[PDB]
Amino acid sequence: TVINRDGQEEKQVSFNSIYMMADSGARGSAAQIRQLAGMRGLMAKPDGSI
Amino acid sequence: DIVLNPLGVPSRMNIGQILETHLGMAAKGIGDKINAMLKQQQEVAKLREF
Amino acid sequence: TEFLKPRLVDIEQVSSTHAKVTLEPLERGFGHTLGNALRRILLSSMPGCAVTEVEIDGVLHEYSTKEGVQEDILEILLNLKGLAVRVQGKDEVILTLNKSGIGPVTAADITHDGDVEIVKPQHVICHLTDENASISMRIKVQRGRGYVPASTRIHSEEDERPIGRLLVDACYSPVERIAYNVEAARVEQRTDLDKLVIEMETNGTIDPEEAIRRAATILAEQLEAFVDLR
Amino acid sequence: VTEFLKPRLVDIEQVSSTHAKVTLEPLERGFGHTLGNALRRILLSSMPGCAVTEVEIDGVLHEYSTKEGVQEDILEILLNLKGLAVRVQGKDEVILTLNKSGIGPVTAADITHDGDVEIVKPQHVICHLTDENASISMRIKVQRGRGYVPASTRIHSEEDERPIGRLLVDACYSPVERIAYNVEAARVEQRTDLDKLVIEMETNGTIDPEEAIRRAATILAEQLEAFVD
Amino acid sequence: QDVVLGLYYMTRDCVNAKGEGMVLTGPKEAERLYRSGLASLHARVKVRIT
Amino acid sequence: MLNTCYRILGLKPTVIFADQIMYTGFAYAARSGASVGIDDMVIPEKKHEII
Amino acid sequence: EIKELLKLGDLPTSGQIRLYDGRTGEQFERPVTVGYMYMLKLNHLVDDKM
Amino acid sequence: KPLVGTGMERAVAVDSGVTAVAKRGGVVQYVDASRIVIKVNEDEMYPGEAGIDIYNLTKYTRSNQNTCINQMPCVSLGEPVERGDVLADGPSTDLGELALGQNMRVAFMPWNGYNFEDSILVSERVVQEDRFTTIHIQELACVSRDTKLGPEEITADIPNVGEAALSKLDESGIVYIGAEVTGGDILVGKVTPKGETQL
Repeated sequence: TVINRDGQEEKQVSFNSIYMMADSGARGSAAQIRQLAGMRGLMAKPDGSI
Repeated sequence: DIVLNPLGVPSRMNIGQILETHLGMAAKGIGDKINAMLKQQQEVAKLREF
Repeated sequence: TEFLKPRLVDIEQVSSTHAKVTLEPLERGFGHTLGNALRRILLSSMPGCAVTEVEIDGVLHEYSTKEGVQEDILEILLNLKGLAVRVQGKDEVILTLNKSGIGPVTAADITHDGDVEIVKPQHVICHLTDENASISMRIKVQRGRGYVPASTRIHSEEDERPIGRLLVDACYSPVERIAYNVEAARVEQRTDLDKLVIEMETNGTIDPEEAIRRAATILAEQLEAFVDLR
Repeated sequence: VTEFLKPRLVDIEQVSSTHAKVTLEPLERGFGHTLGNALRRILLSSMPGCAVTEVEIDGVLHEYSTKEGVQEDILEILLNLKGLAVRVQGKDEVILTLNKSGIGPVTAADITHDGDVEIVKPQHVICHLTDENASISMRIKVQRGRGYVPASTRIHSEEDERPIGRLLVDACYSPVERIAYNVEAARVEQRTDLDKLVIEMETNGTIDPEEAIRRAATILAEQLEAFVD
Repeated sequence: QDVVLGLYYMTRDCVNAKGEGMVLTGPKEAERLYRSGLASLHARVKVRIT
Repeated sequence: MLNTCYRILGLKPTVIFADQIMYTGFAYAARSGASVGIDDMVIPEKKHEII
Repeated sequence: EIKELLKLGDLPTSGQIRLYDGRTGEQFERPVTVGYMYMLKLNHLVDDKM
Repeated sequence: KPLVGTGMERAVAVDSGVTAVAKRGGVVQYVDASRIVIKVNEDEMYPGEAGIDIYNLTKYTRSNQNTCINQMPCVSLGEPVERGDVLADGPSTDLGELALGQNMRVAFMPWNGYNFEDSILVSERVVQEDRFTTIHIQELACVSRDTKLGPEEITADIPNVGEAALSKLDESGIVYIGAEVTGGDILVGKVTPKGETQL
């Protein structure tokens, strides 16, 4: 968030909804936003092999 | 008509219910145009073109 | 220092079902205090007329069919509970319908009455697909406010009613959409006054000015518990 | 079809001499939120009254200035004066003065009073003096208005830029300190979806709470007189 | 789940919020200013507290 | 908060305080207006190159 | 394609609008997702279970 | 119908045999709420018989799970029909497509703790337009048997009941068609011979 002030810009914590409910401890975690917006990753076989 | 919680989507990763909600609006918004041209009593060429 | 008072400046009729009203001048912070009160009143408390019972002859319940008529009887009852009618002098009336031939049966075929009128004469009631087919029914219309489902007034009175009188649910309220706006008024001395514009969508069967008068009257009578306390 | 249920103003409860609870029941469904919200929006922004709007101090002319002999900064002195409750009878503008020397608390009971201006609480502390040679003189301005108006809009909706020494105060005109409400369910003998409206009211000692409720009710009821018939 | 989200949204702060800088007499005045539309919930202010 | 209130004051103040917390949390969560959209899920622009 | 069709019907592309509270008439602070969903009544009625 | 589907509803509707599908092309000659009569074309006509198809619809039948099965016609009188076309709809079908629910207007936000954990909050306009109303049909049975003291009888002369409670029965002892019954009412009157009792 680049919100500016009386003279010029600066930074602060985001007001994004998903980040807000993950960071406050209401619902979610980082491991699940990782699958929403990152990549899913490596999958195992039913044997245990990757 | 109905009010649903947003805290249910992130930690369950059923994102398809959001996209559907965005597409079902676009469909309804098209009907409301055609409907208007049948109240407003437009000719057949306008409806054909739209 | 005393407040200015609003006045009902103009009423514009965009259609037979949709209209706009304007109240001005208002002090600062009175477009919302009046706008939301009037929107909450107009949407729940206006009185109107609705269909409450039907009798068709040769019909025992609503899960039957009738020969020559291509709707089930539930669909006919659902088409009838969407009929907009205005009654002049009474709180109850009974209409009749008799039709024969091939074609659609619409609200322009109900028999004429002196002090009852139908605002939409092309509302479709049913269809007749046979040449030797005919329909005849008698419809009861009443006046009230609110929403009363048939499973609640069948418990109002308990005595016997004959087999063949079918109950319909009553939605009495004639107002279906309300919106409003607060704009800057133009008075030549001051610039801290606003106007309030209300947009109304109804089914016929009520006048916008009379509707606003009823809403304001209900609000003013409800405030008397505070204006004179204990 | 036109006869609505009308409530009974039971159970006024006095918590203190300036704090009250009012209960009103029963009401038609959805009328608690009409009445409570319309009444709360008027007690809060349209009540008329009178309050301090600016002060003039000597030698302490700047905003960030410091007088000696006092325990506290002047920024809290401009805060102890918003808690000043006064009744002004007859005029729209009154200017008042105050001065004291010695040791101890500077209260409102030390002000040079008039016959038309009365103070509500003379125990309101305004300053503290820590030295026998310490002194202060001030010229306070008491205007009349309605609602709440801050110092920012006051200072730049106006460019009659006066000589320095005016220190602007936020003006609390309305006598109402706190107003809240909530709606609960009530049951007349066989109907169940009716309301009960409860109102918590707190004002400064100028007027009683019930008188404020009555005056807001009258202000609202007198705006509808062009339509009621 | 929503107690947490509401309490977290009401005790956050923001830069250049409407009504920043004022000095208030207590909690009652802050409430009366938020309900009136003059200040924001995330505004940086100075309050006297017992 | 709830644990220090239980340690200092006791049981009954705690059971009143918990109710008040619940009510005010529900009210201000309602007034916030929190929602979820499709643009709230932001993919970094330098993933396509890490891959 | 969803956003192109939303533009064809004169609707917001982000899929979020401004809503007002019915009980007080105020505005909600942030925009809200509003659309059309498809719902189903399941044969788990409470008349059976009580 | 759904506003957003996947294109797979037509086949599931037709292949379930819950609709009435035309066997031969033609022109609709008679339509009713309970039957349809088709007049076959000349090409598809068999050289030996009249060439008139008759479809008799199903009305308010109960299913294995007490729900209601009911068909209703789509075509109107006098219009052409080809082979394989849908002539009447079954339960949960709209013009030949599977329709399992209704499409509502939703907003995603918290409301005062009424949608707390998977809960749902609904408007009154949804319960007063009858969008989620359903019909249920239920069956009851009265069996008359032999005993060691003689047979039971289904009668209207029920002892020790007021004659108000016998108004809805006909003289044969059975309730009328079209009645409105609530809990406790008598549907079929029956008496059993009784062994003598101590006092």
